[PDB]
Amino acid sequence: SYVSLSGLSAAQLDLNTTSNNIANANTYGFKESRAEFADVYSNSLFTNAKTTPGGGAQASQVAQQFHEGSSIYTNNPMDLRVSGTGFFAVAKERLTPQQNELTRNGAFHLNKENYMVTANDEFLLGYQVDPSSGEVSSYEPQPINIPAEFGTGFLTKVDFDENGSVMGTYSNGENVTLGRVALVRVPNEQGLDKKGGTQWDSTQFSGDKIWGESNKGSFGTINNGMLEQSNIDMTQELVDLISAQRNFQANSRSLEVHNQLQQNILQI
Amino acid sequence: SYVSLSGLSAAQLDLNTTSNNIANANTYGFKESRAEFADVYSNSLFTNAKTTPGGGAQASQVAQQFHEGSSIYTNNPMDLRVSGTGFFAVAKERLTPQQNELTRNGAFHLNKENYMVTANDEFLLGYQVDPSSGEVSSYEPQPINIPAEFGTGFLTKVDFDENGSVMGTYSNGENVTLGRVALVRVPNEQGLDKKGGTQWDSTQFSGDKIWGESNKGSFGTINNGMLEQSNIDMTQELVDLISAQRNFQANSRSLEVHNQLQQNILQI
Amino acid sequence: TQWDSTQFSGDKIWGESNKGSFGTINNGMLEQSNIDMTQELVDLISAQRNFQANSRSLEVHNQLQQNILQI
Amino acid sequence: SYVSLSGLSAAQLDLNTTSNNIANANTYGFKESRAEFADVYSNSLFTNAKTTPGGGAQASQVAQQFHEGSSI
Amino acid sequence: SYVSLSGLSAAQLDLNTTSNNIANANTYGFKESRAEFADVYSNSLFTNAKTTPGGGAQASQVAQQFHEGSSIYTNNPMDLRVSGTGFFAVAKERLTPQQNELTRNGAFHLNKENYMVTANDEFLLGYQVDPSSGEVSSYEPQPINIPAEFGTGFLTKVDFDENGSVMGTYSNGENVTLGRVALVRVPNEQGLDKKGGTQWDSTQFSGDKIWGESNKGSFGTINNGMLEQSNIDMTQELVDLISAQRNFQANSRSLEVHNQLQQNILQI
Amino acid sequence: SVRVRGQQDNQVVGQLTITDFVNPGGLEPIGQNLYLPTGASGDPQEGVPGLD
Repeated sequence: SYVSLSGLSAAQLDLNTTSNNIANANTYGFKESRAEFADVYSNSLFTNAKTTPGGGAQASQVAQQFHEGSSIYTNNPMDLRVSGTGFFAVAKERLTPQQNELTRNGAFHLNKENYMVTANDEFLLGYQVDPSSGEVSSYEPQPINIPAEFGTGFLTKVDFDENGSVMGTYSNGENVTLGRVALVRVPNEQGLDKKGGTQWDSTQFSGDKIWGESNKGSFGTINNGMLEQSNIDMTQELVDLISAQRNFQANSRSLEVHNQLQQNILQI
Repeated sequence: SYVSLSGLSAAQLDLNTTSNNIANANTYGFKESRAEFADVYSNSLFTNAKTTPGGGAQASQVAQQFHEGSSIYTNNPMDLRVSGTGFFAVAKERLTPQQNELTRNGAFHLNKENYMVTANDEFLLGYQVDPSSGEVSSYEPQPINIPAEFGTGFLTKVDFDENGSVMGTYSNGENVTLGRVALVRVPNEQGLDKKGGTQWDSTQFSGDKIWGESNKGSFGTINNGMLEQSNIDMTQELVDLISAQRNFQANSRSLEVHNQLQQNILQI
Repeated sequence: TQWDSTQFSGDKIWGESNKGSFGTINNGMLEQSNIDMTQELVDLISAQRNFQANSRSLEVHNQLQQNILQI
Repeated sequence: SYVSLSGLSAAQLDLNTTSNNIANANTYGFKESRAEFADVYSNSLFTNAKTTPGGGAQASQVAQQFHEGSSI
Repeated sequence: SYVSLSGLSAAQLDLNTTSNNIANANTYGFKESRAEFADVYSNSLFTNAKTTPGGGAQASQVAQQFHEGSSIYTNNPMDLRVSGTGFFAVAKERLTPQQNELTRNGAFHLNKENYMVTANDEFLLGYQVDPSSGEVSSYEPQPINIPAEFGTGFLTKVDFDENGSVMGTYSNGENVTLGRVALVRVPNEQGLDKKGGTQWDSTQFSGDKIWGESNKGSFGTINNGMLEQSNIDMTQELVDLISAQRNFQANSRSLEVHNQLQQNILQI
Repeated sequence: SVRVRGQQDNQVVGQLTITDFVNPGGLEPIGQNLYLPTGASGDPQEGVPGLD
């Protein structure tokens, strides 16, 4: 009965993983999960080795498949998307930018301080470039501020180039580079531990955060006016839902038979 | 079953947001909404970090997208529209103009007191300019009054220039500047709370009110004889209506498959 | 129908008419729109048959998810 | 369905640009606009591009064709 | 069920390939794609080599059919089309012209520095020819610059001959050859990896880029005032939409019979 | 093989080798989808996949 119960648990875990995927069919930046299973084989010194029935089916690991999701077009300059490999840097507290998390959705806006923040009132981090200089001067990430008045002149339009630099043109016709969004990548994306709100944090199995610019090195490009939807396929999840239901019923039938064996002996 | 029910709630929330936009396809000054969702991956000290599948989908922010709406032409000098960034200042009580709310529709007219009021008998606020002076003398917003007689001479026509100044010509041919409409702006329009009748009020997350003139600094211009329709797109809303239905049906299919699992074990 | 200088448009070059690369100025004449009515009407036709086809593709995908949803 | 919706949005933007040109058939000094579109191809480290289709169509830029107009 | 699932996966890919083709019906320089499928079959040493089904359908490769697309006439001298075989060389950064990509759409213009650039603000590469010399002197591609003042004389008209040379006449009546657009060819166009925005790059399977002039050797001609539309056929793609849907429904019917057959034994 | 940005050709990073057994049924399963060669399994024979 313990072999069948392990089979029931494995299938039920598969249903919950699929149900989690289907539930997030609209959440931006979602990365689907895939349930992985392993085998059980326990043998002793005093156990016969030729006949080795399995111990069931063990849950190996719930994966976090990180393939690129499709893009939805909003025509909003503050909505951003990473086309390629890389994550946005988001800090919960403005004062400390080291306590930051990685995210893939780019639904950003400005708060009362004109800091580029996410939907959760968390601050997006970027590199500090001088208005006259070119590439990043100081590589330490800081929150991105789009001043209302620079001069003077008042902020009118904000646009992002393929290099991630946020550029603000003002009423005096002075275009000033306010910085570029910092892009973060890890050697092992699947090793990241999952927080809430479609955000990840660096772990021991996910390597160290690699701070870099967009469209540089191994990093992808940054596109404004776009968002990343879930990377799930409705057709795949629904069929997977069918297969695990068939698998669950077969394992429960095995559990039913094993019980009727014990009932049969109990009537001798 | 809770993960599937979270998907149904998220899918139906997207329906309500879309249905609200479609219903308001004709209201003046309406700003469409976008329902944004986030993931739920909660954990504890005693839960495996390897074999837990997700908690569903969580609603984040039902935003209010503030892109400019299309303009209709009515050839009515009392109908106004803000071309650019800026809101109209509207006070419910004439005596107290500090208790005011922001609006985007300019369906204005004169009451029995010859005050420029909205459709809800709420007074429009403007700056007081001397008949001989130029710019605003006192920046305190006061209700706009167009006297029947000034001198005498009787009011004949009213027109608004790009600076928002209301000019009323009288029988004696005396052109007098009776004021200019006040324009209000906030750093974070997404943070504004929604009152009834396409009207907003300032919040702590939306910053403080910025009082200024039209076509000055970051403020847009004011056009008379025009009104703003809803900033929605019917084709986009009908497509999102379809996509939200499949996002609901799939979640109910996931909900259906889990009640059949429980029924299967209930018959052993 | 008015333009202003930007970063991508360079800086304004001030000069006289019929001097250097600048054109002449004619009084008593006005410039109409540079559109072609027949060209726009044909482009109207092409855009409608390119929106119908894309809506047809959107229908077949939807129909296919409904097919799986009834197994 | 997002690839199909990309085509719908691209086709609708072309229609809007054409409608803008027709509406300004009598405005003086108007310069016509032309909608330009591009492709979408997003691939990551973990996707096998050998057999993966496109992402739809995207807008390059709505242009501002500056050819000389007729004189009245 | 896995052979049935292979058919659903194969048919859905055919749907996505056709959907992407239809979506790019107006994008300039697009090359259509075709989905090619192969058989699956594997037999073990311990499996009967006669009485065993096959493994389903596996996608072979999504081709990139490079047949010439139709031409649209715009009467704009900066719009270029390659009639025949050849690609335009486009570099992202002006300083480094080695980092270049291939393209087919010819929507070019001049930036503030009067370099001939694409819509993505990327520099077209061309050969450097002396004003008095004839054929190309140095074969290394460089961004094409059209100086506003040459002498002096101011830029008046720019035209391109069948050789692709850019010729600028000036106020002093001096006809000067400013260079010719570089044309790039590959022995295997099918092996080119597809970047964003209808642009390709050289890979290991596509050989090495062959640099040459237009109307020379195997290269095609360069025509100004013309562009290339998509090379797709609306009638063919719409028919393929039906066939791929009929192929999908039959595979889901095959998948339904198997689920039904595991339920049948489950109730014995 | 992997692709490096700004560089053509596939930089080879390694070579995978698979092992075959005369009698795969003699392998001792130790769980986690892993097998250990036993006497009945036979001597493991290695090589490049697709060949030999």
